[PDB]
Formats: sequence, structure tokens, C-alpha cells
Amino acid sequence: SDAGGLGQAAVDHPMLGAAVELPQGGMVLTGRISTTTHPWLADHGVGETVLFPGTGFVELAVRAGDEVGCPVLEELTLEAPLVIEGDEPVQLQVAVTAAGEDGRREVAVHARTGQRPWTRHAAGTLTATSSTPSPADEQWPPAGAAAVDVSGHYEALANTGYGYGPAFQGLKRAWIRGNEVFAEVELDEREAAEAGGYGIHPALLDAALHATGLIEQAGVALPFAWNGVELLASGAQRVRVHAQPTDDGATSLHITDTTGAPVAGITSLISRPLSRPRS
Amino acid sequence: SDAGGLGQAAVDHPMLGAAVELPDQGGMVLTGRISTTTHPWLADHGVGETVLFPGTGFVELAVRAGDEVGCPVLEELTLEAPLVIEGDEPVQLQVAVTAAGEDGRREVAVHARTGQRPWTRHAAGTLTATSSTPSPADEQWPPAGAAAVDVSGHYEALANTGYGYGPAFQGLKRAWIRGNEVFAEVELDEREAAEAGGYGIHPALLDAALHATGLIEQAEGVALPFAWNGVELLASGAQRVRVHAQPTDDGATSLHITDTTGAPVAGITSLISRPLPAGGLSSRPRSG
Repeated sequence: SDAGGLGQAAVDHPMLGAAVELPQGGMVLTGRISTTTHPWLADHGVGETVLFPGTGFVELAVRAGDEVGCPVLEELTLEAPLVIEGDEPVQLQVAVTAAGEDGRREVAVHARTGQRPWTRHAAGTLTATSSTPSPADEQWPPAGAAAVDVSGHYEALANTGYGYGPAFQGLKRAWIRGNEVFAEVELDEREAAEAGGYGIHPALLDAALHATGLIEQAGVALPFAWNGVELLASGAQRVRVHAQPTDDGATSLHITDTTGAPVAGITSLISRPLSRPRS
Repeated sequence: SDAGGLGQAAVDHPMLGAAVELPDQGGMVLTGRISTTTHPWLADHGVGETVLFPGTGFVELAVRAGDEVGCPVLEELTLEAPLVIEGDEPVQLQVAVTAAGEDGRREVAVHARTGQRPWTRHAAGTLTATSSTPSPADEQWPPAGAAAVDVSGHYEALANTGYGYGPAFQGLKRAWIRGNEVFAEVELDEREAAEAGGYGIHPALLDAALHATGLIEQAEGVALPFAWNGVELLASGAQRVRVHAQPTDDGATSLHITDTTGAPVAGITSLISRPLPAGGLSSRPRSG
């Protein structure tokens, strides 16, 4: 009704607030973030530089898909980092094309501050074509997986270069079985309190990625290309994570809640680092 | 602001409240909403018992979107589909503006819908930044040689012809005729005068500026604005205006609008009206 009073459709999301139907046209969803209204934002980055997490673009792209009946995120490549400076407000736009005749829509995420030019930070494809989801869990912790000591894992990433403040220090337990890694990940109470409003809170899905850096440790490397991403259940505060390599050279991830019920499936996640590297 | 909290830009206008820049190489869309409850003058323009959004409202919408992209001049606008206002149901408005070409010209379109109906395009045209060199403010008012006209029965005549002009749209107060030219003074009712400052030009004021042109032709039948060319708004928020209408060689009318001190307000190079088919938008009258 805020949005409705402007002639648009209200969106009830912590980061997106209005939907603008274009008349073939497609659709645009808009929103505004900052470290005042999303304090967890200040806890993710590279050194002193803050970066909107890759998992936030996944959350945004899936939520736009929900609005057009295309919840499956078939593909998503991340292009430019979204540097957030201080408590500057950041305008967000998620642009969704009309459906092609193959059913697929293109999705894009743009952002800017002030009147500086918009920059495209994410681009991919949305569909309603769904893959059959991975079965639910049973035995936890999984049989034959050895418990790993992550007691000081966030310090190993603190001097490697990663910038994970308290909201993104989610990894609590991990195990290794062969090339598989298992993990328990949970939000702090502050982000836990907001979690119910998201598809999957961006800080929780990011921290679900942290245990993959246990099997093979490569400097700083961040999610880059996602493939076959489906959110299965919403509002999670704590999750279990099952990560495996693909023979495509990437990582599969199957996310469940504390009862083993599916939360999220990621068919493949490629990550990449980055003149001169850091140390 | 409201629009700011949604990640958009606010627009301060009575009918449009938000500007959404479309990054990519697309342009802009401005959005708003209207209803007889928030815009009571809507109820006072139509044909028969059918409330119709005034074509001048589309001129106002298109020009306001032009200002938002630094393209203030309405080079051309064609009205495509009438917009019926059904009771007090709200109407969603969208004004789409393209990226400028190499010419510096932008395409503009106005869409509307109520409830969950599909959008309908009501107006399409072209904005430019090119301004016309202004027309002379030469003032004896009224001009020499102009003969006063009794307009006391004018709106009663227009009613009998078929026009539906309620109180907010009965702004024609005085008129003079010289050759095939008409001069008019037009004033908003107090209710519309109070909100006129926020408009580029109140749609009810611009529409009544068109009422004096029928005094020469005395056309049988109802006709509504259809095509506009060279619409420049030179001064915003007028309540009372002077009007100078004359034909062009197109079968069209030009109009130059000044304020009550003779200063420029708006210029319309060409306006074409089109006859309304009996039985099109309201029922036909009953034969006698």
C-alpha cells in the first residue's frame, strides 16, 4: 500500500519492496539496503572493504523468480563486486525479462548509490523447470565422516584475507568423508531474528559455503557462477550442509534443516579469486 | 521518502509519485495512481454518463515524464484508446520513456489499468529537447478588433450537443472572436485552484482552454482531442489563463496560452480533434 499508493505492487521482503510490471516488458523489483537497516552487511567483505555477498544476489534473484512464477535459478554469473562504503544507502534493481518461448526468463541485478551510474552485478536465468530434489537426511552426523576441528577456522581466514564479522561466522561443526564435507551452520540471534523474512538469509547461505574450503585450500576466493539453484523451504536459521565435488570441477551443495528436511539444493557452484593478487 | 524507501526516486506530482530508472540501455518508467476520491475533478469530464480521463491529462502526464529526463517538449502525442474511469475504482498509471536516440528524441507512452485487468496503452508519442522560439506576448487584452461573445448558455449548449462537462471542467468565463480566431479567459473552480500549483498545467484548466474554439465552427456532434504536436509548457501551475486559438491549414487548431498578465504559459502548435461515434463510448440517445 506504500507501493500500491505509487501505482505498483508491494513486495514483502527485507531487501525488496516494490514490483513494477512493465507493459511484453517483463518486471522490475526494487529495494534499498544499508548497514543501518541491514547491520549484517557490515560483516562480510575483503579486508576493510565491505562487499554484498554473492549469496545475497542468489536470494534476490530467486525472490524475483517467485514473483513471476519462475522460482528455479537455472544459472547466475556474478560480474562486478558490490562495494558498500559505510552506511551509504544502496539502491537495488532486479530486472526480469518476459518468458522466452522455451520458458526461461533472463534476470539481472543492478545497484548504485547516489546518482552514480548503475552497475550490473549479477546476471542469469530463471525458469519453472524444476529438478527432482535430493532426498532428506537420516543419520546425523553421517556415518564414516570424521569430525574436523573448526574451533579456530575463522582465524585461518582472518589472516588469509577474508572479512567475516560476527554475522557471517556461522560454521559450528564439520566432518569429512572422502571428498565430501558436512557442516552445521547457524546465524547469530540478531540475524536469526530476521531470518523468517528471507528465502534463505544471505549470511546463512554464505556460511554454508565456508566448509568447502576444508577439503582443498587454494588465497581469497568467492562464489562466481551458480547453476541449478532451488530454494526448497524458507526462513531457516540453522542448517546442515552436504558439499561434494562434481566431475565438472565445481561443488554441489545440498542443504537441510536440523530435522534433515530439505532446505536448498545447489547443482554446482564455481568460485574464483579476485594486475596483482593479495596475500 | 516513500519512493526512496523502495529504492526508487520520488516524483512530486499529483498523479505520479515514483521514477524508476531502467538501467541496461532502457529508459525510465514513472508510476502513479488516480481515483475520483483523490482526484475529484475526474468525475466531471466525460460523455453522457461515461467518465473519461481527459486527453489533456495525458498531455500533462507525458510532459511531466519529459521533465524527469530533461526532454520537456512534447513533439507529438496521439491518443489511442479512451480511458474510462469506472466509479471510484483506482487507476494505476505508467508513463514509459525510452533512452534518447542520436537525435536527442525520446519515445513516450502512457499505460493504465484498474484492478487486475491488463494494461492498455492510451497515448504514445515523442519528447524532444528542442524548444520553439516563443510567440509574441503582444498585448492589448483582448486584442484589437475582437468582439465579445455571450457565453452564458455555452455549457448548456455543449451539454445538449453531448459533452459531459461537470463543474470542474466549466472553466470558460469570457470569450472574444476576431475573424477565424478566438480569445478566451479560463479559470479553475476553487477546488482545483487549490491543487493547481502541483500540476504542470491542471488537466481541467488545459481542457477548458479548448472550449472556446467551438464558437466559430459550431460543430454538430461531440469531438475529443486526438493528436497533439509541439506542446511546450513554459510556466507551471497556472490557475487562470488567457487563450489564443486559431486554425492551422491542417484542419487543426493552434493554441497559445498566457497568464493574466500576458506572460507565456503554454503553446500548442497543432491539436486535431476527432468526432466521437454515436454509441462508441456511451449509449446512443433514444430516437424521438
